[PDB]
Amino acid sequence: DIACLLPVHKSLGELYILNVNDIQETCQKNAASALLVGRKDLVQVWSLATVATDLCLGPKSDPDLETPWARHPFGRQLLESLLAHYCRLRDVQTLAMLCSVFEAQSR
Amino acid sequence: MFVARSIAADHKDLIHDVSFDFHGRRMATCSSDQSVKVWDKSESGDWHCTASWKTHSGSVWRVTWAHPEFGQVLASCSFDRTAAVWEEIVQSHWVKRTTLVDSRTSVTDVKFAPKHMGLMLATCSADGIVRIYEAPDVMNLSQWSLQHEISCKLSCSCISWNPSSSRAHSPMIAVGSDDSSPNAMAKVQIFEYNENTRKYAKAETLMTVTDPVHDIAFAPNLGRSFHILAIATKDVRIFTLKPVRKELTSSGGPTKFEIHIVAQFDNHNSQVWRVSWNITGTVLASSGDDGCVRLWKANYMDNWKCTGILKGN
Amino acid sequence: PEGLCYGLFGDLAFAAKESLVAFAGLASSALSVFETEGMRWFVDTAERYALAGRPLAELCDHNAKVARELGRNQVAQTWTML
Repeated sequence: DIACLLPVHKSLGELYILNVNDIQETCQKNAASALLVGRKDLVQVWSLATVATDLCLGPKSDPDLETPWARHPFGRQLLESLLAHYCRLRDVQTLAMLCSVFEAQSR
Repeated sequence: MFVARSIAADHKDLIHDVSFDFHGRRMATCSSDQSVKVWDKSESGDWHCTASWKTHSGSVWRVTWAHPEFGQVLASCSFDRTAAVWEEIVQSHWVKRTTLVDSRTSVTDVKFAPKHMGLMLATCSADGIVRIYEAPDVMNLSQWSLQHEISCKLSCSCISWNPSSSRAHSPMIAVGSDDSSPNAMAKVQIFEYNENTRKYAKAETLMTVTDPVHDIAFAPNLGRSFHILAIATKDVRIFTLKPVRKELTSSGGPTKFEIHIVAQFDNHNSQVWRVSWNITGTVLASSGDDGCVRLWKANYMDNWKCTGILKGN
Repeated sequence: PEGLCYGLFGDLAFAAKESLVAFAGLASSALSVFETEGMRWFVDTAERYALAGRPLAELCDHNAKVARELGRNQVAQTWTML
């Protein structure tokens, strides 16, 4: 058994959840499970995703009302940086989870 | 939407210039009756005139305030080929401190310099000459010295300092003309001060502007890394100036710029007379011959759109 | 024939010839001031922000709460992310 070498964990796969209706609950529970397993960077990333995907940052139809949160440097650019880092690490699990959670906000 | 309030000025002729003070509580109006008046508001919000004294012998074109750090100081340019610097002394008495008479033609405009440069004044006359005066002693306003004079080859009509306070930008002044000769020549020229040579030199020239220019205005910088200029003509134009990276050769010449026009509006359908920025340099107000004021703002995609129309009475 | 200026509080002073607004009716001018029912958020934020004397987490939370009070959600989110 060589599970201590791959960048993915079976226990995390068993513990992760994905509820479309609620995002904050999913993020909090995923952070708790990641803390339980022993990954700290995962805890930090999940907390950031918890903050960055709140409902109060919903985009507006009229472009002239406010700058969309996607333009803010703590939005799209941060997501791109995280994706690049985990692509270098080859962690498919985290990539899939993030690309699901952030996309789900589009609805 | 805005709410209008009329004020009874009791000026015997046309009101030419209105300007607020530094703190936004006092106002100064100069008219063609050779008169300047000062207005102060109260707790009720009403405006009361607190001073009205004859200043010059001809029409008074422009009047401007100075920074309060130097005291309550006003500067006015007149048609009698003079500029005057007045001060308030304690009741409230306005006393002529200095008179500048070096010009031989009508003085078209006068403006103070940004505070960080000291106490400096710039006057542009109708013959095409811009003069810069400086007071070495801020405690003695009665003495001034002539530092630089620039010839623009064309009659001047308006000037504007660059209000940037950064240390990476040399002082800049923009000068506009209102000539109507059939020859399609340039109308806007931008000079820059060179520390090494200690002289202002021509830096840029706006070749795309050929109509007479009635007013120009820089926008307050307040942290940006480039410059925004607004020009009033038969239409309203907005330009952006981005300085280029200085070459390693360390050339002593003027800084090079990349010039782009980002907005051209002609909704007034007439001659646009005046333009002005807000405090933060984000909203532009333009008044033209239609008798209405228009407000302009840009969204996050750098598209300028009208946001408000105001009508008198 | 016109004069125009802005004020620190969003007020707009505008003086125009009488003819353009309505012996000779061209020798008089009308002066008006337009007011907003403008940047109070600036003053309110500047007056109640916290900048020192407490650990970083407390300062971030306090500033985020203050920002959320005035309705500037993105600023509060930025503080929390910091």
